[PDB]
Amino acid sequence: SQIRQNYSTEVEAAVNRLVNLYLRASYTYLSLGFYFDRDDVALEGVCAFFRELAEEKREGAERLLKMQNQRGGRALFQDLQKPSQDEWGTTPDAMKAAIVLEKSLNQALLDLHALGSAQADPHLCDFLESHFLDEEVKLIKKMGDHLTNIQRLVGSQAGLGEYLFERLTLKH
Amino acid sequence: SQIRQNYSTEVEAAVNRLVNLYLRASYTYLSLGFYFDRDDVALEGVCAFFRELAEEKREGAERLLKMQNQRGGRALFQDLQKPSQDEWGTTPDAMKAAIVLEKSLNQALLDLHALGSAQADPHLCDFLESHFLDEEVKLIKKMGDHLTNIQRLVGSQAGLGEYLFERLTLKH
Amino acid sequence: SQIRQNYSTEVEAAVNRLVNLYLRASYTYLSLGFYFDRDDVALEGVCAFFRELAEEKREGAERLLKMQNQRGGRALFQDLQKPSQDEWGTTPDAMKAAIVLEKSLNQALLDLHALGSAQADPHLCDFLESHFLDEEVKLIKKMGDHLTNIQRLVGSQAGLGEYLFERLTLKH
Amino acid sequence: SQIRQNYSTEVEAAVNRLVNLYLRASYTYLSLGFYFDRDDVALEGVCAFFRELAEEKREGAERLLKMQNQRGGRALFQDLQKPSQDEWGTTPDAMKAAIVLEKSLNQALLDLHALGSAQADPHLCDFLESHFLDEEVKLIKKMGDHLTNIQRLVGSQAGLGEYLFERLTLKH
Ligand SMILES: [Pd+2]
Ligand SMILES: [Pd+2]
Ligand SMILES: [Pd+2]
Ligand SMILES: [Pd+2]
Ligand SMILES: [Pd+2]
Ligand SMILES: [Pd+2]
Ligand SMILES: [Pd+2]
Ligand SMILES: [Pd+2]
Ligand SMILES: [Pd+2]
Ligand SMILES: [Pd+2]
Ligand SMILES: [Pd+2]
Ligand SMILES: [Pd+2]
Ligand SMILES: [Pd+2]
Ligand SMILES: [Pd+2]
Ligand SMILES: [Pd+2]
Ligand SMILES: [Pd+2]
Ligand SMILES: [Pd+2]
Ligand SMILES: [Pd+2]
Ligand SMILES: [Pd+2]
Ligand SMILES: [Pd+2]
Ligand SMILES: [Pd+2]
Ligand SMILES: [Pd+2]
Ligand SMILES: [Pd+2]
Ligand SMILES: [Pd+2]
Ligand SMILES: [Pd+2]
Ligand SMILES: [Pd+2]
Ligand SMILES: [Pd+2]
Ligand SMILES: [Pd+2]
Ligand SMILES: [Pd+2]
Ligand SMILES: [Pd+2]
Ligand SMILES: [Pd+2]
Ligand SMILES: [Pd+2]
Repeated sequence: SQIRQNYSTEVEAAVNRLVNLYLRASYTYLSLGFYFDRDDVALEGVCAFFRELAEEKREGAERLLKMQNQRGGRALFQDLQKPSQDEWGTTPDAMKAAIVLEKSLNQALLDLHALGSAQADPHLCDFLESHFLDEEVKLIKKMGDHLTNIQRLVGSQAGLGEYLFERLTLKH
Repeated sequence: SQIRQNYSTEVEAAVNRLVNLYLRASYTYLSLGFYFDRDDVALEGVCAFFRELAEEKREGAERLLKMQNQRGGRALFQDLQKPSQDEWGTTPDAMKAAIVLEKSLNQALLDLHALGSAQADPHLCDFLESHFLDEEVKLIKKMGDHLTNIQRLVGSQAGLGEYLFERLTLKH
Repeated sequence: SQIRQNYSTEVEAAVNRLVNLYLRASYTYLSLGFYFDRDDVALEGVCAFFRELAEEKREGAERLLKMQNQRGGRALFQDLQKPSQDEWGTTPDAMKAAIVLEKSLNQALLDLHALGSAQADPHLCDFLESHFLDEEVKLIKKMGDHLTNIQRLVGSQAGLGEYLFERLTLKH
Repeated sequence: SQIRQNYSTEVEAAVNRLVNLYLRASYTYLSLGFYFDRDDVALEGVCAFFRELAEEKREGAERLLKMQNQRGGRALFQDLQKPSQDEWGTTPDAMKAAIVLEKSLNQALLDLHALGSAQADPHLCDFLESHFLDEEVKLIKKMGDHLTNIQRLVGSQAGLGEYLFERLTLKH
């Protein structure tokens, strides 16, 4: 009331937690991007890749929040923890951290989906599938591809490999 | 036969009942629209809003019927009950009636979805989600927004509020 | 080294703190925007106003971070505190909170400027002036104008006033 | 007289010295560019990079000279010392020399700025900031980025690294 229908308090809470996770991921990507722009790191294509991901994660959080309002739920925001590292190592280190991060979001989506199914909320299930689950699978595949490529490159002409990957994959 | 597959008689019947509900809702909106065009009511933006909804509900019924034929089911039509009122009061009265009506359609969709799930008809589930459930949530949110706005306006310069809402929200 | 010149550790730290403040302000505006989109609040022009400000504050933080890298400093991120409220009251309440927030950013800029001057960092001084100080003054004037208008409107036909301001100022 | 106002003889002299430094830097870049075009060096992208910088430094000197005339001061030219080397080594050697050179110009700008501040010449301060200090910071960041990239590349497939950097960064 006035609009809320078939929308459990459990799903509402889980949506707010998922928003926090997406915003945390956005923040992590922000840090990753600026790290690669340091004068002693200087890989612009890596910066650009992570900046784009920062945007995508913020967009995901905003989509969740709009959905929360559309269903008559109430957005509740919590502190956003700072990212897990201050310095992110080399390109393969960063790509590995990103995959870990996306898999964690993907698992949260799956957990929310199960909740929605358990709550007989078929509409949430359809909202998650068409707007989040498919994007995560595609993203994780791209990241895995990138990691395989960078790993193949840095074994074992590491500096050269890192430069070529940035120039010929990421700057493309 | 020749085409019907995984399509229960229970789902077929429920689809025919849902068509009747959508057509009844279309009829209700038709009445709502013409009521607002009465010379002693005269709120054209309210008429236009309800006319559009009459169209949307008829389109929903037609989509259901096409789906029924696509699955090899058989459309069966019943009497369409006249709308619940002959006169619809003020704008907030009408908006309230519309929300009640849409929530009832939404609940029928959810009930059909449960049936489809219980009948292991995963394709129906996907047809309902992508084409009906999402539209209902969006519509009900817009209606709730409209009701909040009109309520804020008519407490307590009612005539003035009703005119402004029609001019600046509905005629937009 | 390799590039850092005339860039004190004090200024570097103050820049990182200012980034945190800008990102916190962005988060606050995010919350403000979604609050106004609640079905029981429903003022889209107010949502849009705060969404734009969320974007502007994130852009400010990003400009500071790029500057930090350009000077050879190192970005360090901290936890982002959640916004001061979960519910933001009426339009004038929200506008008041926004002015308080911007004045706080403005004062942080002035404090950083003083630091830069004290550190004989004339280039920072010029970066802050041309890219942050002028924007804050303009923004605060717009906010003050909005607050004066909304205050004039809600004394004392509050609901009506709030609607008109959203329609005729914010939706413009 | 007829126009000179708030323009000290100390600032006038310092401006003439800064012109000499900018023109010397232009000359150094001229030499750097032609060195990379030697048939036994043959890195056209490196030549082009330094040619552009030669142009930028001459433009800076000309801007200073126009400013000197605008303020009613008198341009005085001195001998331009030849560049510090006749042969410039490899790409990282040259990039290092360029950074040393730009940092020296940057420090001269900062020294002139301090003078201007000490002379209560707020207009000079604004001329230097908006037209010279910002450009130097941006330039030095680009140079530092280039040096980090080339260093990463030439450790330790030096010839290969030098070619790739010229083709994929400088020729871009
Ligand atoms: Pd509600
Ligand atoms: Pd960057
Ligand atoms: Pd970048
Ligand atoms: Pd970037
Ligand atoms: Pd939804
Ligand atoms: Pd499901
Ligand atoms: Pd699902
Ligand atoms: Pd490119
Ligand atoms: Pd058949
Ligand atoms: Pd009509
Ligand atoms: Pd009409
Ligand atoms: Pd009409
Ligand atoms: Pd179908
Ligand atoms: Pd299903
Ligand atoms: Pd379904
Ligand atoms: Pd009109
Ligand atoms: Pd450095
Ligand atoms: Pd919104
Ligand atoms: Pd909105
Ligand atoms: Pd909005
Ligand atoms: Pd700067
Ligand atoms: Pd200053
Ligand atoms: Pd300043
Ligand atoms: Pd408009
Ligand atoms: Pd003169
Ligand atoms: Pd050349
Ligand atoms: Pd050349
Ligand atoms: Pd050239
Ligand atoms: Pd001047
Ligand atoms: Pd000054
Ligand atoms: Pd200055
Ligand atoms: Pd080319």
